[PDB]
Amino acid sequence: MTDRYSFSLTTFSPSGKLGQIDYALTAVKQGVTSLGIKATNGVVIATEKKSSSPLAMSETLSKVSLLTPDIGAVYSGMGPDYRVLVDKSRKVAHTSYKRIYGEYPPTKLLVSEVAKIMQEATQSGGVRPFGVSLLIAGHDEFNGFSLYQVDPSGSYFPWKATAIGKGSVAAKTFLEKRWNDELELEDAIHIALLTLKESVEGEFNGDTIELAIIGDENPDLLGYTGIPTDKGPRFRKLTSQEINDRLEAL
Amino acid sequence: GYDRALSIFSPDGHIFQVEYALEAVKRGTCAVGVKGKNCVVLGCERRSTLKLQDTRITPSKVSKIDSHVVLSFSGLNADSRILIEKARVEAQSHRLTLEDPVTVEYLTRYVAGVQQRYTQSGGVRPFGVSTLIAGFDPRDDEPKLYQTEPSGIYSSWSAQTIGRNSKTVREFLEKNYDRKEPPATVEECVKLTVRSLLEVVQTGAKNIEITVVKPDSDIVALSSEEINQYVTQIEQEKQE
Amino acid sequence: QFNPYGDNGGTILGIAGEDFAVLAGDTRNITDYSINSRYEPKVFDCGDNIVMSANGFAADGDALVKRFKNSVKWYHFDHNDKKLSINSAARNIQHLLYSRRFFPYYVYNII
Amino acid sequence: MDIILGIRVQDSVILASSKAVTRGISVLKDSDDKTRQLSPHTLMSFAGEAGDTVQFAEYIQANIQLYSIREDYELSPQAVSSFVRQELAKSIRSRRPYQVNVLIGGYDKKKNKPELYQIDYLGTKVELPYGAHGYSGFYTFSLLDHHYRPDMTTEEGLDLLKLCVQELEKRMPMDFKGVIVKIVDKDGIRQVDDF
Amino acid sequence: NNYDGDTVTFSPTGRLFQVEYALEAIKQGSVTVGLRSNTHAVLVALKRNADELSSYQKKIIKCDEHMGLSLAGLAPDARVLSNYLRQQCNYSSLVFNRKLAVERAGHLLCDKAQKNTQSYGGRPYGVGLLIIGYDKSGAHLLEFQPSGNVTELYGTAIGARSQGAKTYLERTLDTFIKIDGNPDELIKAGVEAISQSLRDESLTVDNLSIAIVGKDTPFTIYDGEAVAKYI
Amino acid sequence: GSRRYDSRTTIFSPEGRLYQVEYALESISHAGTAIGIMASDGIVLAAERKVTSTLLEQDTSTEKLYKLNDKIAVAVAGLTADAEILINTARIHAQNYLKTYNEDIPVEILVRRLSDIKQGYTQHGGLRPFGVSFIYAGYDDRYGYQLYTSNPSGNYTGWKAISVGANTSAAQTLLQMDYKDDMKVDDAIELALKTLSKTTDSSALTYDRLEFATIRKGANDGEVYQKIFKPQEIKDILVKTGIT
Amino acid sequence: GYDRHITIFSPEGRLYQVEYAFKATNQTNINSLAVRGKDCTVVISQKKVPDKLLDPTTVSYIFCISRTIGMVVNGPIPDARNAALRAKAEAAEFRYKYGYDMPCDVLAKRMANLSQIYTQRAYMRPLGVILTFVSVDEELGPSIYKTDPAGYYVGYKATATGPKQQEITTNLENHFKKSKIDHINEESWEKVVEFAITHMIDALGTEFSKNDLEVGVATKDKFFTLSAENIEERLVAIAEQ
Amino acid sequence: DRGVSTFSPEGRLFQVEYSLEAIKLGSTAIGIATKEGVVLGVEKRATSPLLESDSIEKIVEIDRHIGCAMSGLTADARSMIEHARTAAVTHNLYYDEDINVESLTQSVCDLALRFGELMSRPFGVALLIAGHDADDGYQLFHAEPSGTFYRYNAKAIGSGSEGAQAELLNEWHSSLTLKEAELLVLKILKQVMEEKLDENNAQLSCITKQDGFKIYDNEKTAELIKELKEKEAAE
Amino acid sequence: TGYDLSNSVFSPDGRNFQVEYAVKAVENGTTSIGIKCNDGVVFAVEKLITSKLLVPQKNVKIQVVDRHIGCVYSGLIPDGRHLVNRGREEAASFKKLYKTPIPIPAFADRLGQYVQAHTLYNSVRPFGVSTIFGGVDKNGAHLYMLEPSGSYWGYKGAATGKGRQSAKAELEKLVDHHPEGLSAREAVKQAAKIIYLAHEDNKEKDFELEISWCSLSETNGLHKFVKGDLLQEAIDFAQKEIN
Ligand SMILES: [Cl-]
Ligand SMILES: [Mg+2]
Ligand SMILES: [Mg+2]
Ligand SMILES: [Mg+2]
Repeated sequence: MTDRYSFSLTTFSPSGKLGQIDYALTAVKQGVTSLGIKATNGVVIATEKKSSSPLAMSETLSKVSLLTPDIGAVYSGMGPDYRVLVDKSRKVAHTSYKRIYGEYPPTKLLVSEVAKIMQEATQSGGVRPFGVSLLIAGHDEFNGFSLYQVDPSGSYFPWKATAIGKGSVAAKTFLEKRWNDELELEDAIHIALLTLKESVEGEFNGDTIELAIIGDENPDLLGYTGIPTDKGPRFRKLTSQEINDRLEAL
Repeated sequence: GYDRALSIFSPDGHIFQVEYALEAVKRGTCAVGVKGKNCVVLGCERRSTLKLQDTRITPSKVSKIDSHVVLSFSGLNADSRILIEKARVEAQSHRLTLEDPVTVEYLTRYVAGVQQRYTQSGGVRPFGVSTLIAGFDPRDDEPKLYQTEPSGIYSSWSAQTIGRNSKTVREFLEKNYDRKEPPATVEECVKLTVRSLLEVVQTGAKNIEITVVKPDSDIVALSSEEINQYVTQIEQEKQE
Repeated sequence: QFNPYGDNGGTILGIAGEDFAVLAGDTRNITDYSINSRYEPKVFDCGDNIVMSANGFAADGDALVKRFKNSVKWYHFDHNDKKLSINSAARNIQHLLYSRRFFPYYVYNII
Repeated sequence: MDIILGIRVQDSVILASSKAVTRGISVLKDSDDKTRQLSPHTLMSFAGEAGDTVQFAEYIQANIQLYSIREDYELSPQAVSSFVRQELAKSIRSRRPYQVNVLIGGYDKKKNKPELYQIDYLGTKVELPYGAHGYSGFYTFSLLDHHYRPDMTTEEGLDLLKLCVQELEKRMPMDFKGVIVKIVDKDGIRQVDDF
Repeated sequence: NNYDGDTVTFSPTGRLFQVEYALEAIKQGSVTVGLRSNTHAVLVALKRNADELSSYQKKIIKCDEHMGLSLAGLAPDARVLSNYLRQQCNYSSLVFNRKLAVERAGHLLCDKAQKNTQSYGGRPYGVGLLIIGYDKSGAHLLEFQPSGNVTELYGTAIGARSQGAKTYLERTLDTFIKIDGNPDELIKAGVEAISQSLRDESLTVDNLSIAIVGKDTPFTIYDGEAVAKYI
Repeated sequence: GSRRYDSRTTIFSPEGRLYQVEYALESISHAGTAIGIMASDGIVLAAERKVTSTLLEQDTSTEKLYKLNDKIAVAVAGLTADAEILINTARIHAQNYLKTYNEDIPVEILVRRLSDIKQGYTQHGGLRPFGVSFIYAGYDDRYGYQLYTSNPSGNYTGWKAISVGANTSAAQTLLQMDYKDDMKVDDAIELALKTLSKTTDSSALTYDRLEFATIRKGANDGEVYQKIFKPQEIKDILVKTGIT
Repeated sequence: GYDRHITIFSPEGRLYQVEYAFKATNQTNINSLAVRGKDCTVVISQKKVPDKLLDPTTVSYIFCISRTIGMVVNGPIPDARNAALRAKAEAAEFRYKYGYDMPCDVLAKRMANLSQIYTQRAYMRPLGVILTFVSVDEELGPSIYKTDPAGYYVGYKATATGPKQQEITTNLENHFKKSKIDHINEESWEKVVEFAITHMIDALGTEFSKNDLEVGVATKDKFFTLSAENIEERLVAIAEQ
Repeated sequence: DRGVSTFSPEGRLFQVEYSLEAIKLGSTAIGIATKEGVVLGVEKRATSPLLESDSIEKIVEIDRHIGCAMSGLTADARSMIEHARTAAVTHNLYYDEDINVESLTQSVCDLALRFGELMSRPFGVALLIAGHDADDGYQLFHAEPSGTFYRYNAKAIGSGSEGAQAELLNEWHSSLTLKEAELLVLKILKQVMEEKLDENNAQLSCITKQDGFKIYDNEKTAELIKELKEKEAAE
Repeated sequence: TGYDLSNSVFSPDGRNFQVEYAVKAVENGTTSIGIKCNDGVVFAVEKLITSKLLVPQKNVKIQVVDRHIGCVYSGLIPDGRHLVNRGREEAASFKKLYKTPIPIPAFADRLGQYVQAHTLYNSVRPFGVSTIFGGVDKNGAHLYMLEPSGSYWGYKGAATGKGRQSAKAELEKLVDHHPEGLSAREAVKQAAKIIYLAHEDNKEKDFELEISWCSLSETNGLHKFVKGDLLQEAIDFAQKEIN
């Protein structure tokens, strides 16, 4: 046995293209649309719950995932690749930061660590690149609210608002017209729901849409009282009912 | 670990990777070595395609391995640094274990052995570098000049050149260098080294580097003006 | 605490003649004040006209002799059945003993 | 080994080191030079357990000489002393630590100042005008505390050193067979052949 | 064709071509004969030279006092496998004070050769071996192929033109098996057997190599003027 | 076995070139242009962001100019992800040197170390090289202000003025024309921006499409200051030089 | 065209080796079905013993992973047993390390992550199997979670796997469209098994004897398989109404 | 591509056969064994007149009683010589004696097939190992990259090998003196060499029981060349 | 195409062609069978006499694992020996830890997983053998057959090799005509017959019969070879049936 693939599977072609990264990006293009919008007092990330079967319980499959109490993530592309990246992202937030500094990492540095993992899959031996693009929204004390995109190459860019996947080109155009620097969180959620309706074919409701926010601290979700400085997580996943309420005022 | 055999024999009995490494040397800038009666001179070409260069900080072509030995090269620049570093480490290791500095022949044999090792080790390619190693052994006044190449063979030379258009300058040295009476002085040795490069270089401005090594760790690099005086005198005698 | 060494007693004697040599040893094996055997051979024919005896701790003595006999066997395989000279055997035995400098064979050897 | 002294004067560093090597009740040598030139303007004297001393000194020497060749540049005495300290601080938590104390005397050609560093086997570094290792300082520090000025000449430094040595020769029970003295200044390193 | 690049690849008909090519190296090798009775076992080998100035390549190797073999094919591979046998025979003696059974020696060679036919990177052994020996169950003769197959036989031959000697032994089966307590006559039958594989060249003094083992006979090799008796 | 699928990233062509290094350089030629100019009293680093969007958060963005330590910075041309792997290694190396010798690392030593790492990927390991070319801008007390470049081959050279990435041929000609030895930082700033403005593939050169930085002794007395320009500060220097 | 031999991307952003592993899933030509009751989870699978020389008791694609978790496999038996052994080892290790029984959905995720690795790492091939994990979880209640060669997994109200999965899937879809609930409203597991068999008969259009079926049942604190005689009793009750 | 340890359909290792082609391109080396000693001679073949020919080291000492000449990719021989010297020297440590020439040759040949995917390829050099021991007397061996070694009374390797071997076929007899062998090597070298044979482009050496292994001076060889010319002109 | 050049590669069918090519090597080998009886199992194998020079009864093909399991195989003989060596390691470690001798179903999976592992990587070749094995444990008699893919099932009767179709047909008759069961001594006789009947597919060269058995009553649940009079009795019965 032994892993005898100690050589790179991603290499430069004569034209300077890294084929496997381009092909990974093509897989992301086929994936279901997801988006992120940054407000003055929060960030929103959203996507469609494309259910493979009506017998399948789509609540058990979570496309939007908590990485830290103040950082969340959503994706477009290959679901299984996303799931393992979330597992690694959660762990690296502890091993390379929290166990050293006694606090959770800022958004940009966690993104940097995830980006590193994805870059290594682009150069290391006997592996293919991850077939996903991530949108990571988060908050931290000194940088405030932020939204980052991470691609299969490992490259990451900060965004005011963006979209990835199936209908990203149209969705990014839609966001350019609506976005401004004075948006409140509720306005951003409203714009997110409008933008997402254009890329969805079938049912459009709280059960087929997955949406989370990074906003105010939630002391009700902390699980304990007695420490004033601990005020609770800023990440919150909106319920099916909470989404439907905002679809009536749509 | 990556174990792939890159350097292998072909049906006609050739190791193409080693031969292709020689082509990389052929592409490299010209380097020349001439030994006189009481000195050795190392000449090197600098291609003038690169101007706006900072000549203070740009890696010099001739490298000191120890206080009494120098190494110049032709071929891949990055590859040469690895050989030079290894050579420098070995030179100190020799002083540390045997309480004597390396002989020029020993240092050459080490560098050549490293090059050979990279022609039959798994997962590695040969060095795209040929070197000229020159100096004087400790407590000795006999000049030493050796050459190495990617295959790992090495030998001693009265005078030798490597790199691009080395065929031409070797032709010049073969008819101009006399073994029975070599360059008796430093001037004569430097003059012959500059003359040989002027067959190939193009302009005699900042394209020629000269490094003189004398006995007892007396090594010095000539400046632009000092070399320019040789270039002037050569061409003025040529106009006749 | 476990003591890996022991003393099996015994005494050996080697005398060299002009064209011959003898290696003698008693056949008694003991621990403390008890007798283990009244006849336990201690001197061995190792091949190539060499006789050997490792006296002291019998377990180490048996191991050394066993290893030297093996060294003679492999000397024949590796060097075209060449006869192992007594001086070459002595040098080989030095290397067997010093291979355990830091956990010695507790024996005094004579060939 | 036994006694190593160091004193930084106006324009140089003076290092005095004993000549004796002893194995039990016998003096094996009475002309031992307990020092290595690390670079043309940096000298290191040393004392500790047999073997460790020379092995460490020559190991440091080789590393500094390697740096000099690679960069075609002499490291500052401060940079050298820091490198040495790190090697000793690394050594103290190793399987078998180097049992060596050192003095590093150097002339910084950039700042045009002499510098003396005292480093013990634990990796304890201190910059000083004068210093000693072992039982040496116990006898000499009172004289140095009294007589030392920072504007002293090299000749005045040597005279103060002779006084320190005279006190050692009187009150120390061990015969260390005199000292080899070396001066480190702008022009390099030289040995005082008569002391 | 497309399935002979390495040992790890079956062909569409279930063949291992690298093993078959290793088998081919044996057929190119010089002839060697093996045969036994109930009391003794004999090896006879035709040694090959490079030219008239050269020596004749040795074919027979001793493994223990009671066991040894003859080779046909790549000689260095025989040196590796014979060294392995020497160690195994020796492990049996040192640990168990027991002479290694010839049948068990065959099983060990089979298993060693097999590992080289199923793994990537390595190659099969390019040599055939004829192992003779005398153990607690009497005389034995084995034939080793680098495919891994080991076979116990009354007699056999391997190498170039080995079919002639093998036919002879197949006729003589009833005669030479009965040659008990007579080493010289058993060797004669072996020398006569290997002679059926000769063309142009004949058995000379430095050409022939013989080895024997038996009841009260340690494994010994005969070369030079020692085999002139049998020419 | 696995041999079948091995591209063999570390081999010579018949002509004596390294395939993957050459193809990596081809990749870098499509990257945004980065320019470095060295003056007597400082160094300028200018670089062009690639076809940006209006929704990109520029003030928190960094794709070209990175800080290695207080004295040394780099401009990137190529795969950003690859560059960050190397940048973090260089940052660690600078700190190792500072811990060992208690002095800031000389620029060339840091450059050599990174270049040696790049070289290793071309000679062994069977891995693809880093598709990155750096411009190093730095200062130390030995050589003063220094500009270097390194490329995927692991070869590095020193420069008075240099460009990497797209349109380097055109950019190097323009720099070679207008550069002089007695030049100052304020003049070098103007040269860098003018060169980008003429070589750019975009219709017009604006603040949102640029990253800019200077290393000046223009700090209070004998010391060096790094200035990574903010979006508003890039907008001001574009008006000052008369481009917008 | 070596992008079809190992798990790297094709120009279309596809992994052909993963897609071909999905096709190996149907090589056995067996259909499985899983449904949830109130207190239980039932899984049924077709049993085909073509050779008379086979010992029919040893022919099985249902596995008892732990006391609480059961697993049915759709695909070749070597890969099926490979997955079964690993899941058993993982379930046991989990209990040792974390002090409580491994949940069905957590095991499914773990096995799905292992499958994901085979789609990314070149030297490892995907297993040509679809794994359906069933239990009565102590927190989530009756549970069905299914894993595939792509590394995808999800929970189910009910599910079906095999060549004729679509016919079974639609049959189940139509039932839950009527009842408007996420399970079979039935007290005893015996009647939930009867429901499962009845709806497979209707969907496939074939009658079953006792030796044609294989049944696994998950209750609180134990998972077990039914014997041929237990299935016969089940078939008799179906025929009598 | 294909495995490094692959067998051809004929039952030969591709890489070993290809390394033999590299040895055919190498400079000529000849060995002749007699009862008075073994002579070793080589063609130096300098690529240029500026190359100091005395630095060309194709004849090498392994021990006092064993010498060695090489032909082919001579850089590959350095690690083989190093191993041989270590083996000879180590055996003296373990057994307080000289090592047999055959045993030394066997040790060198054990390295040969240690290649795969150990070193990445076979050696591209052949060796003529000459020496003397008490058991088998004066000996000459030819060590190939196949791991095979043949003993020879006389042997030529390199570019002019088959032509030289045919000449050695006729000239060698069991009663050859050392002086006769010296001239015979010079005669055959002069026949197969491209350039004209002299003391600077050819080198002689020998191994005797008394004096051990000795490389001949250029002055000593020059006299033997002059002695050769006169005896050929004598008839 | 090219899907059949490397092991562990799925074809567009979802097949591993390298494993299917390994089966061809099995089909090329000699015939071997297994018969499950009332309180045990019987194994038999066809040994082709390539030459008169082969020593009779010496080249033993059937192998024992532990003391209660018998193994026989058809195809590449060395591959079978490798598999049995592993089986012996597996049986030893089981007994070391758990004290009791390894049960047959447990043992069957140990081989199954090992063989299956050689279909997961291109760095290894699949096994070129189908292995028939079994014995007696605490739960009674068990017979198994294991293919190159790692696939195995329990059997009433099993057969593999060049004469497998002929053998299978004969085994099917015994299952039909003996629903209540077959005795151990009967199974030995029937085993001899079936190998003789299966020899029509290898009728060029003559052969040697080799039989073994494990039985609770006849061998105390231990694996033993059928020797001497009992072997000759089975040969006579077999020779009588073909004529
Ligand atoms: Cl996991
Ligand atoms: Mg990636
Ligand atoms: Mg201190
Ligand atoms: Mg894979």
